[PDB]
Amino acid sequence: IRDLNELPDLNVLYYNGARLSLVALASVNTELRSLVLNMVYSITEGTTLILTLIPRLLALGYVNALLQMQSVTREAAQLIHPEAPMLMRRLPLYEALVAWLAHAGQLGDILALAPAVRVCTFDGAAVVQSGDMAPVIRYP
Amino acid sequence: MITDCFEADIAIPSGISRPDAAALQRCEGRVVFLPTIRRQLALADVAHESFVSGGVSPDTLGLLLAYRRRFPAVITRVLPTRIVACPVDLGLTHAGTVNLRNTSPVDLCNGDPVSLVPPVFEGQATDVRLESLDLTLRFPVPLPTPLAREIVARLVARGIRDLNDLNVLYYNGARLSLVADVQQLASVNTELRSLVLNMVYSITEGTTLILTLIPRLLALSAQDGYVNALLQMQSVTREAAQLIHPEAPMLMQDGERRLPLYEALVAWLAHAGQLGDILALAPAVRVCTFDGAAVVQSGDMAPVIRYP
Amino acid sequence: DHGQSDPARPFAATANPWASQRFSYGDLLYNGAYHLNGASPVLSPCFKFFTAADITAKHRCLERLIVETGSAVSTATAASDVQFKRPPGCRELVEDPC
Amino acid sequence: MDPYYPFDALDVWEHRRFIVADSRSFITPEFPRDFWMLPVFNIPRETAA
Amino acid sequence: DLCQPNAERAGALLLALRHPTDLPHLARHRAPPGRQTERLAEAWGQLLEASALRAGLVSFNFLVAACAAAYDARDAAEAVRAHITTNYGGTRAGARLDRFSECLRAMVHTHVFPHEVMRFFGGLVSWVTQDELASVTAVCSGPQEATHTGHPGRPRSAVTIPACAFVDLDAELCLGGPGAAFLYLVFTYRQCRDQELCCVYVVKSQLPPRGLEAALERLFGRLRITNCTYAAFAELGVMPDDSPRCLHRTERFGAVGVPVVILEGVVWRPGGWRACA
Amino acid sequence: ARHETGGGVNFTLTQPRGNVDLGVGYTAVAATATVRNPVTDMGNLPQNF
Amino acid sequence: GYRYAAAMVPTGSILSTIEVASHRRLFDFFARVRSDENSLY
Repeated sequence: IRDLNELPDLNVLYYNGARLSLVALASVNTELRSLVLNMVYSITEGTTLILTLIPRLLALGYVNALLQMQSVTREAAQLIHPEAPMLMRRLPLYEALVAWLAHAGQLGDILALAPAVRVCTFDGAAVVQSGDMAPVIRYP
Repeated sequence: MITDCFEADIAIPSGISRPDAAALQRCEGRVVFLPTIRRQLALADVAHESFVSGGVSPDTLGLLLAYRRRFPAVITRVLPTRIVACPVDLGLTHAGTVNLRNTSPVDLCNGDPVSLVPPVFEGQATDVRLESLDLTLRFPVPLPTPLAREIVARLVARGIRDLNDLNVLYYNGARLSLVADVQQLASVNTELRSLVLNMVYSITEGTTLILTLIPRLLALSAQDGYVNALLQMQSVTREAAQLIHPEAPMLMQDGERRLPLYEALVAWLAHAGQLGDILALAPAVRVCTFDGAAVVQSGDMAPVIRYP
Repeated sequence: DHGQSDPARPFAATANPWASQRFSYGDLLYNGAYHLNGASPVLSPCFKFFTAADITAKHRCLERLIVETGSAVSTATAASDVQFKRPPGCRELVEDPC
Repeated sequence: MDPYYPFDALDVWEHRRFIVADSRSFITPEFPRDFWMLPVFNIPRETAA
Repeated sequence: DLCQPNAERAGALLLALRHPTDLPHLARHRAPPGRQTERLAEAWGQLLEASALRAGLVSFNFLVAACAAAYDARDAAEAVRAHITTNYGGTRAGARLDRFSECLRAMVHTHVFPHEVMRFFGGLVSWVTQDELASVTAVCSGPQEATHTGHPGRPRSAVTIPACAFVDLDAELCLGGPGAAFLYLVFTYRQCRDQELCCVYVVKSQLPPRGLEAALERLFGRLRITNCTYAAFAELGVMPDDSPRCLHRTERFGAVGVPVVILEGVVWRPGGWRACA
Repeated sequence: ARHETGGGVNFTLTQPRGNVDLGVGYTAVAATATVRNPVTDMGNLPQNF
Repeated sequence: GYRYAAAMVPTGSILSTIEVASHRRLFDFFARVRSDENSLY
């Protein structure tokens, strides 16, 4: 996202006291660009349906008092901080939640990265290093 | 076997006319919701009479919400005295291969997960009624999950219109519409509450860094055919940037030691990526036919592997 | 106790004031109790001289003490590059006069 | 005459044994405030003067 | 250092840990602005200097007394603390207790949460100790009661949990219907300015894991108002009985009797964690 | 004890035993004869705190 | 607590039959076994 206008850090990860280098880059930024165009899009049509529906209803019963008290300096401040550099025929406001939930539930299956494999080592090392082989089960 | 299967047994009552007995043997692989994981139950606990609330029958949008408070079990063999069913939530079989049945008008592909849905379609609400026992049975409909995410997305969105068409789908070139029906306003308020809690929690201080990049997108969807095919004809961001020029706060509170965008993505996945599972129920089942084909057609059995 | 003689060489109380006495210069550094250099992996040889906890702990049986100082467990390691305090896991039986 | 507050109200669940970060509340009587009279000090009939 | 398979008998939970040197760097980034990033680097640094008086292990009964200052009856939360300072291998484990709980109270403040570190390891079947270390054997998947314990004189082992962490949900909601019962680990968080508590609970229920967070809204919405994650749970295993069976005895951990809930016939199936911001 | 890994199958064998030392008083002596390579170079390496 | 190996050869037999849990107060050591427990062996 930061190449689409980076950071001093975020090229560095630590795991098991060991350093990772995500840089090792011009191909990678072209490679993963289609996730970026879907992650940028799914938030922008996400956070503009909220911004166009909370001022639409503020439903009066208990949903009104529960929301803005929980959105007190959390979203109601963030609404007017967005609506400072924003604003408030017929807009197709209800036909887009269908198109948004279908897209947002589509990336949830992708970016979940479900584990297919668990590791129950027996008579061996608790840590399997790079290049070595690890015993693999997933069923009890 | 106790850990491998778990053969939950619905007992059939005594007085059954042989037509109503021959109806249940036609329900070999169906989906049956259990309230507990007892090994001894009765059809009265399964059927629609156990499903109805106090005084009020639930509509289709509430019929989802009392599925996810139960245990989906697949019938495996209908004996003359009882019904054997295996719950999905524990573990499917020894070898892990259960035969379902497409009650849907929609075929499946291999590797499609299977989310199940009430009889929402038109000309489809088929309830096997046992007149000798006075029991109807709502057998739900297995679907490929991008239909089951869109079918639940049509029912919530129609419910907000009644707080002040949409009922037409397409899937593999087949036009299919679902039943337009009156909705209980008590049930729609639960779905309405689950949006506002889950969408606001996905908003973080890093999201306003992202909303500055909206005029980049409309500058970019005029160049890529990919992004021009991405936004939509019916998008909102194309309208909320031609009226709106956003800008960010230029410096952040301790913005160097912490990552403002990275926490926005993680918070977004935990609330908006999850959101398709919060409204509907989970796809705990997929299709891996061994040697037949890529596609199991409608009305035909499909083998099943456990699926997270 | 520096109001007393020295069991080794009784006619004096100590060879150094700067070391012997509690809160001397030395004990401030090398008492494992104060836990000063505990960070660094490098062995500190004198750690067993100034550490008050150890000596007070050991029993006084001579029949017993002998048998153990054949099997005593070294504080150092022989796989070290420079020299190291022993990793918590490993053990080497090394007979200690000291 | 309503005192100023930043927040309206909230709905929170609290278990008995697991209470953490304890707090306290405020007490109002059980009779209607029409029976809770305005404060009065009787000035004595005469002054030491 | 931290766990003792010697003092704790066969049939307790075990919780594995990550590597400890990633802790002082990840606190510098995940912390919200206005909190002390250099608290976890010094609180953990005074436990390596307290346990010397490396992905190790922490057993379950050791962890109860550290979070004992945030449990209500508190009579049996102090009974857990009684047998730890007197029976665990290590000089002043109670000094480690007020340090490892200070490590735990440094977890929540520095935003590196303790549920992201604790990993379920199996239940105790046998353990072989030595100087400074032990070879712990466990059951990462399967039932409990029929394991080759190692001693063919006693090839049995039952699961024991102290009564401050054991929370039913069938009696509290009048759910008297029989059926198979599930087991869950539950953490509670409490984010306040230098008033932070920890609690470890082991919840038994007949509920689906999809139908669990509503119950965490019901009991643990109290800390939700003060807190935006407030709970973090994980599956533990299944009681396969149509009538799940519990017992309530006071076993003797050395010379101290602690009220211990006995679970019977547990089939271990692990799972993952969950956040609820 | 049969516990399979790596596609293989492991057989671990164990023979439990016991030892009592039935001598009273010292029954064994260990004398040190010679000296091989002194391991640590006897150097001058100062310490850094 | 109770020696089973002596039960394989009883001294005499109990001729009266009553649900025993009622009189639990009367006994030093008492146990109910549903079918079989793994301790017997």
